[PDB]
Amino acid sequence: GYDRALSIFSPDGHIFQVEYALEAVKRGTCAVGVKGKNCVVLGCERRSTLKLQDTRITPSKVSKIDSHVVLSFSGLNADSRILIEKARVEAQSHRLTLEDPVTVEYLTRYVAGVQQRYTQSGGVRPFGVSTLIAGFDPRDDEPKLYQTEPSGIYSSWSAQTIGRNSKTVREFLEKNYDRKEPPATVEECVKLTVRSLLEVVQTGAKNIEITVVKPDSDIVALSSEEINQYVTQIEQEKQEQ
Amino acid sequence: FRNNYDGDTVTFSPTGRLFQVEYALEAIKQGSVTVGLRSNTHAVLVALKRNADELSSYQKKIIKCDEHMGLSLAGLAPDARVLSNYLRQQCNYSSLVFNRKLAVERAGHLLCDKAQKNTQSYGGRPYGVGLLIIGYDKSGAHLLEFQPSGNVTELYGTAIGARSQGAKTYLERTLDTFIKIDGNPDELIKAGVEAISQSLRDESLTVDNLSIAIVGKDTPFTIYDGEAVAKYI
Amino acid sequence: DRGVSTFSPEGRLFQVEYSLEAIKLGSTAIGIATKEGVVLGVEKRATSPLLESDSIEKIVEIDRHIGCAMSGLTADARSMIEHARTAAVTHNLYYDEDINVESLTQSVCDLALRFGEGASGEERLMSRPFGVALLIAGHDADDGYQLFHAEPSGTFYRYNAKAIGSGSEGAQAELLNEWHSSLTLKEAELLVLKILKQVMEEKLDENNAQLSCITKQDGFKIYDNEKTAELIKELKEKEAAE
Amino acid sequence: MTDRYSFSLTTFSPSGKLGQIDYALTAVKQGVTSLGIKATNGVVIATEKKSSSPLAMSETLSKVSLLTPDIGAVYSGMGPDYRVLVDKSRKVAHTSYKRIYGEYPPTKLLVSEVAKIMQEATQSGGVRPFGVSLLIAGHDEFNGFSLYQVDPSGSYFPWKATAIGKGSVAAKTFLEKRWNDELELEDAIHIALLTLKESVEGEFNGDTIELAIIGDENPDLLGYTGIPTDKGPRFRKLTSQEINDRLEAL
Amino acid sequence: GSRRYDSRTTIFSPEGRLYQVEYALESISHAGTAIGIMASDGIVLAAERKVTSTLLEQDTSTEKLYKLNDKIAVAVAGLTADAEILINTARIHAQNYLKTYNEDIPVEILVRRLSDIKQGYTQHGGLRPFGVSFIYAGYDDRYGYQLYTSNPSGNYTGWKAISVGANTSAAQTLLQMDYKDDMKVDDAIELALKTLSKTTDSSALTYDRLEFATIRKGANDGEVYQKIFKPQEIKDILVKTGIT
Amino acid sequence: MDIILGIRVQDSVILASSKAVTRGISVLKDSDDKTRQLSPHTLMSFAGEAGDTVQFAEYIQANIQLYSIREDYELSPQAVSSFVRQELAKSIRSRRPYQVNVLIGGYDKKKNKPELYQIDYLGTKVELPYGAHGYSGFYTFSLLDHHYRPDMTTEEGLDLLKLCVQELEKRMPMDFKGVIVKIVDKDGIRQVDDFQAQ
Amino acid sequence: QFNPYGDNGGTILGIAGEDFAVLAGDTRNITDYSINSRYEPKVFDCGDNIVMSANGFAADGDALVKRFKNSVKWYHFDHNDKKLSINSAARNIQHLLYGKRFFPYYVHTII
Amino acid sequence: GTGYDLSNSVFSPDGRNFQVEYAVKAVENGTTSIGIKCNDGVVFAVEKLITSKLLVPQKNVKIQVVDRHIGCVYSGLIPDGRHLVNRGREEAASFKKLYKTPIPIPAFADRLGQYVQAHTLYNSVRPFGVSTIFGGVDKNGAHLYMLEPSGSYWGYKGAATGKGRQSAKAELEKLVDHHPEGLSAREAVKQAAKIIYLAHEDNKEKDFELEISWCSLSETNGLHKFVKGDLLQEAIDFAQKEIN
Amino acid sequence: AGYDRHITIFSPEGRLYQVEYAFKATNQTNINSLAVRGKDCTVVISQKKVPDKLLDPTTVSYIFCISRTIGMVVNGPIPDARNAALRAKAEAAEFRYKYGYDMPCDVLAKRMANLSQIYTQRAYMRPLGVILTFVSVDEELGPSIYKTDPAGYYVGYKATATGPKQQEITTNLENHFKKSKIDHINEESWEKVVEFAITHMIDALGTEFSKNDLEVGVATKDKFFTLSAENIEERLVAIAEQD
Repeated sequence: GYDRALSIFSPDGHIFQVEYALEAVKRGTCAVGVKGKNCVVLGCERRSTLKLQDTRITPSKVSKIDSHVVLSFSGLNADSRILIEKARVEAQSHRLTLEDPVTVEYLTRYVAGVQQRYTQSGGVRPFGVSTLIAGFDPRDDEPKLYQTEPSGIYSSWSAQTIGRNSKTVREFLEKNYDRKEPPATVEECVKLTVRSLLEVVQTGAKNIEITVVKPDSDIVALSSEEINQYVTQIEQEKQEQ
Repeated sequence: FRNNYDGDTVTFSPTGRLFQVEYALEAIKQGSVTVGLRSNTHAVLVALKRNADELSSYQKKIIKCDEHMGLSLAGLAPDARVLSNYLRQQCNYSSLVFNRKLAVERAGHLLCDKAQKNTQSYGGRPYGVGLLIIGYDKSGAHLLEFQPSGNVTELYGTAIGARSQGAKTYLERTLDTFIKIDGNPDELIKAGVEAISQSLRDESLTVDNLSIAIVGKDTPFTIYDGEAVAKYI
Repeated sequence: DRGVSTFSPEGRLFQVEYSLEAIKLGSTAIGIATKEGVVLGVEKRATSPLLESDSIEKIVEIDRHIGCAMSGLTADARSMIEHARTAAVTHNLYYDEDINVESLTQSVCDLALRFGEGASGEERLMSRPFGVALLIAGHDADDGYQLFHAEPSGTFYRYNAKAIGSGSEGAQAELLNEWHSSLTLKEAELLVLKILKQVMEEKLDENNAQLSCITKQDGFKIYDNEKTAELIKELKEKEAAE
Repeated sequence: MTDRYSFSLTTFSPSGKLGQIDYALTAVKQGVTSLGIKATNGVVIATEKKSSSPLAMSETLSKVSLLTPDIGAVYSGMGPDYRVLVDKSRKVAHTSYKRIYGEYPPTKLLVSEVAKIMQEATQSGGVRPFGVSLLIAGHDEFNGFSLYQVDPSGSYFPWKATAIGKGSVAAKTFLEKRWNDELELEDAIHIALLTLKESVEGEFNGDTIELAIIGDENPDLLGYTGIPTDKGPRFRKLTSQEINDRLEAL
Repeated sequence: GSRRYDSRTTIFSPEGRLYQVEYALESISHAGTAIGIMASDGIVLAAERKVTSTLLEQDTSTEKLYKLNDKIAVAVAGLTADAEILINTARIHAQNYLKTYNEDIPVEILVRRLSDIKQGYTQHGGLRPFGVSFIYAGYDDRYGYQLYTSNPSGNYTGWKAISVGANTSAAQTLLQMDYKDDMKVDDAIELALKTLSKTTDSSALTYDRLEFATIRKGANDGEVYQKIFKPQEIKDILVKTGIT
Repeated sequence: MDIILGIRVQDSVILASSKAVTRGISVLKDSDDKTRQLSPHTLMSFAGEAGDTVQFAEYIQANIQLYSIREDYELSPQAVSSFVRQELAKSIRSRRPYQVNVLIGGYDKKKNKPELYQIDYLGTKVELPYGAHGYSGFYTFSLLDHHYRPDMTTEEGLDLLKLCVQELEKRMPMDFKGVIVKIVDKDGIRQVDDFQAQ
Repeated sequence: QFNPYGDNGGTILGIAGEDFAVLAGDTRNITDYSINSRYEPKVFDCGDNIVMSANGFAADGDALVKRFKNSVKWYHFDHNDKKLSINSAARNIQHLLYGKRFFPYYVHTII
Repeated sequence: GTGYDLSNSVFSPDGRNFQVEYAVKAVENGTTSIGIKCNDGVVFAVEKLITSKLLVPQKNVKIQVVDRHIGCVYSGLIPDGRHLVNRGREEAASFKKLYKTPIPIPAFADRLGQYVQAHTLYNSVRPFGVSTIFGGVDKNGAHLYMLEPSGSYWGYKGAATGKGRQSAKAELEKLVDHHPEGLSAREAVKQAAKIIYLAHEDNKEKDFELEISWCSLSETNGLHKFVKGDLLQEAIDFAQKEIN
Repeated sequence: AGYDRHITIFSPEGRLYQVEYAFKATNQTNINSLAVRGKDCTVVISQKKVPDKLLDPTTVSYIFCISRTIGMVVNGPIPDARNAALRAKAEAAEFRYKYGYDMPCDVLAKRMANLSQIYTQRAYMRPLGVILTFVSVDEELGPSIYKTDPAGYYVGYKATATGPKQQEITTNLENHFKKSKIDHINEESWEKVVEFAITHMIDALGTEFSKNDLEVGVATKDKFFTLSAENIEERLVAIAEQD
């Protein structure tokens, strides 16, 4: 019944609801993704306004859309679930009709299409979410990393970050990621990720979670220790100078 | 005052006005000038086509509704496309169901009633386009002026758009002359060209600038553009 | 508040005019039509060096004989391209023939005014106009090579050459003096490439700018970075020549 | 045409308040005083018949209404809102219970249904909350006697005794003094009549007072004999005479 | 038209916040405090009854502790009426899962669905959000004992011990102070009562102003049992813990 | 009809399904795999109406795979079959019902036991030590009623199936072009590529 | 029980020359053993140099021809008076016919 | 406060509906039209302002027929009038289809009445910007009605609305007093032609065209017909003579 | 904030201004009307004011015949009056069809009140600025007077009055019933009950009436009817031969 046009043009050619939807992303916890030569890595920061959580059950920041593609986000946690679900459903529908899992590009294009629709439909507000979608196309080894925003615009990055202090971490990556020689190892790819988060997270062993995606549905999330080891080795790179 | 009563078409002003409708009418005055005039055998539409750049085309202003009926536009082109298409259907319906060419007068009634519905209901907006309808039916030649307010008037001749008052005064004077141009299409068109040029100011009507349509006794509604209008410039 | 399909005291639609302001903030797009083909060029305009520039898709194929370029809120363009592609293919299925470039453009513009909160005319379910202008370029046997400018207003003009986006008023003035009825395809390519260079904030290279064309023979093709790079090199040489 | 009010008319204020619900409760406060007392073998609900003109017939307006043969309701606030709520309550007792389980709903559940109706008028598009508070008294086999209050917010609570409307504050205070867990039904009626006397300005008799009870089964009010399991309604409205008889022992 | 009176309940602030969600949370911050504590051998739910009288029937009363499943229960903070609407649909979703799979619904699955419903009222429909925050206490054979919390925004998280309603800040600090991973239910019951006793806006913490529930797996059985404490049982545990 | 057989042994469920697809007068294919993997430890074989057969199978597969990703968990063989039963029980009273009969053989990683379910197009589910759909059962059940033991190894089970196939090849009118055999155990689903002469 | 269909006999012939084409048909219209008309035209000029005849059940024949003639009209309206090619007409008529695939126009048609 | 006049269905503190009254202003601004009930019928007449010599004389008809026995004429927003007549025609056809007998004039009046009244019940619609004078002959006599934007209507001996309503009404009042026995159809036509000419003085700046129609039991068989040719000229002359 | 006076939502004081302003509309006609109960009848009197000389006085009426048995008199604007009338007639017809007997006066009243109540709660529906007085001789209750308002309120009266000078008529009637000690007009003929009504109508208002200043409706066993100008004249003559 409700169809009030909430997302509309303003005198200066802006859609304030979409604009403010990005401000909700700037509020969300930092998410980052870097693509290596043979892998993609996704890093996210964990808040500390309240600490006493059960980490086993509490929803993790990186979600699987299919066995070969993952999606992380920044902004409203509630909104992201609605997007993640729709993506997972479409992932299955594509497998069912095309007889082939989605390409990271396609899955992204769909998630962007949903977001875009909410920017010009009646009685709805846009998603307060920006996403990072990463993985490997079926039977392909070339790494894929895409980003979407509430506007419905999407594009691929060699490395990107969204959320709070994403400005800071992007600068780091801009002057630390060489397109000529991308992190040729899973290890040095995760290292560059943690480094970029440490620019913002401010000593957070339990405040940093990493996920590594390799070709052919090879996805694994790193445990506190494995990451903590990277943190230990990085703080030495500084002190040894 | 006006600011409080012009938010939508569903609101009357304290003086009894519908500003949204009046604003729609203002879009016509900003539109390019077009002229209509009729004798007892033919009816002519002469429209000035407007261009954005010298690199753009001159936007078409005349639309054919049926073999015996057509109209010229002034204002928002898409709204002209909507109403002309609606009129096309009404002409098409009349033919198929009754094997009957729709009377020009009735076509006006239908355009009036459709425009009216957009002025009484919330959420909608008035049409932002003036329409001059010509046609040769079972009762001779006809010319109609359509206003987004829903007001449709049958006239011997008229003009709408920017500086349209020049052509309107001219026709009001040339009345006794052109009304008798029967059996001569070329003279009626020339009379329409002399009408439209009375509303010029910026330029002079060129070949890819002029648009003329005609209907009548033994002349199906046909549109002349470019080279075909050269003999009238 | 105030209706989404309200009239201004000057006889304009607020939402449509505000929509055009959004297009003024978009990446530059240029179209030039010649008797040898129509050329489409866009400013990629990446927001960061980490953004993989070739993933920016601002020139798209509607059919083999119709391609188009976008400017403004490029996200809004997806459903428009989709409608156009469907309209073309559907027409081919119904009549065993290519859709006319004008007819295709008319169909895309037919969506533009389908916005409102319940406007009495049909069922226009769309909360706002499109935030994107389209340059539709193609060829058909009836009217030859064509270039169209499709606005969110629903009106479409046919241009011999047209520019839309941030540097439009500047680029358009340039096109005014440079265009003539006997240009060759190559000449138009360099011409687009030159005018883009002038209006772009960034130094034009084969990575922040993209060319494409439509010719009766080979249809709509997007120029790969190598082919464009050579045309940029060719331009610089002809500019430094005098 | 068409209800274009598909949005809520009750929203949260920055302070966290729900304006329209607060204002509904304010309208309740202006209403005539009504009360309820739960005894060991019954419940009593009472209110004042505030005749809006001596020409009006106060009988043709029941502030106390039967919902089921074991459940009664009384209110404070807006008369019309109460009336339609009673209609909805009576129907929902059939549609959501009797036509399914073959027996009338227990008090708590019918109360829960009425609560839901009022809750929706707090959230649904283009409506205002009901401007009444309800005092529903009933009996069912597995819960015995119970007394519930239902507010415009949709919230409801069980009571041993309470009052709503005009002089609720003073009436509640007087009930706290006189109530015990050993009260017989007659004693509760007596206390009810006493508590209501402080709330009535003018005439205080069986024609200005409306009072009903949820007590024993009335086989004389059933209308038929021959079914041993059917013993009659527990709800009974007291007659004008029956009230006056107890007023002489005031 | 109607547009004039539209509050627009689902719009972003210039800061990127949801007005109605924020204001709804402010509403809950005045509701009676509810606490959940997860132990090694069970979960504890405790709630403070907001507003009471001598005449309020406490035996037939329930305003904060509701039974969703035989294995899942909720603590309520906010509008009781709003809560009951969500509780009802939750109870249905639980049964729908059971009819379909012939297995009791996993706790997160139920929690997510309810949280999604709340999220809905956050993004479309033009209606006010539910002025409710839930503490879910439940058990399933995949994660064992689980404690969840959901609010009007449609966001949910898991906890070892959590509080909703009034004075959550003070309550959370006291819990974060005396909680240990190896705790027992009887330790949790006590911690809960202590926390409330120090966050109460009332004079003393009496039994008539409390609701109590525990989800244990009674050793002499092998199955999960839910215990919603009766007035007398709350009165007992109140004396034993040393509050009298 | 086609041949759909299933047998639960000590530590596994074995599914045997005919490889023939016949339309009217001609045998169009002799290597058809009439089964779908719903999850790593749950397999479903199917027979029935031409279109409905695969369409229903793939539909069920799509839903389980979606569930698996959403929850990051595998539904127990019991749970899966129950979902399938309801889908069929819905179908039966719809405009056009799925005329598909299924066997669901799965290994329950929680209970550490194999399970075999038999559901027909009506939604008649039953748990069985061995099952069949269509005419196959008429010859096989007495065989299995005779030679079946719950402690039989997977190897003993395959021998038991071989004896079933042989019987079906001797007494049954239709050339079903042999069977595809698959084993469901604690390690997942594998196909016995050597049943053409085992 | 009501039968929607009927048969009005007649025959139609189409021959294509190297630079011409003919579509002919008898002018007899019949029902059972009676003659409805001795002159009832069956082959029509639809415009754009196209002649069409839908022979079989007169009512369906007329309705189809009528719909196609109207389709030609709208082809002009929607495509700047572009001439409908004969192959384009053929495909259009296929859709016109296949539209009533489960309640067929009971006619053989030739253009 | 204020703003009671910004929404259609709103009551102002004095129990008024300003949007309805604002519609009246649009009526008052319009052309003048009249109705005269004679001894066996009704006569309708309207002023037709000739904007210019370009208007085709006798073509832009304003008086509308409903069914075959009802004549309708209105002042104000012409399109709104047409919309109202379209509805009336549907309404009349609905009546005849079920009851066989052509719709009685009072029956038809309430039909237009209820519809116009409906456009004052909601803020999503605008009230009608026309006052309509209509009527005709039925089973028991002739009837003359006038319908206001408020939805209000009554039966009249003579009715007038628009620019020069006062001039008209005054002339009508003279006729009612001087003819207590009843004016004839013939006479009413001439008389209407006069009243229009006299009422035109409140607009004497622009030239005008006259238009008359009538429904008389003896003169038109009870059918609504337009006054044309000789009978029109006779009426025009009767007025032109008595204007001096 | 300040829109709580435009639509039927609560004000901070817990009021509904649109309902209160709808009440104000009921006096817009400046017409008074009363109803009284006889021994076996019910009579309504209403002021008939015809200002314009061009009006056909036979068409000016605020009394309606809802059914064979039920009559309704309205205080307020005629467009709203007629809206309410038609609905009541439709409701009366439907009830009879659905339940097999004539809709009682009090039931139609309750139903109409419930309808009015809905406009009190729903934002898109405005209240009808009318007060409805229903009259009949109910086959179970006898002579009946039930009255509804824009608030959705309704109740039965021994006798009632409505309009600008309502209070004067009400208090006058009150005093008579304090005096007579009965709840009706103890008369056998309705003609005298009509006469009683016109008498106390004059006494309270302080105005004399001609045959064209009044409007009368009478409800009897199995019929409700309105009096003609002459029937009223006969009534006015009878009261004149007493004063």
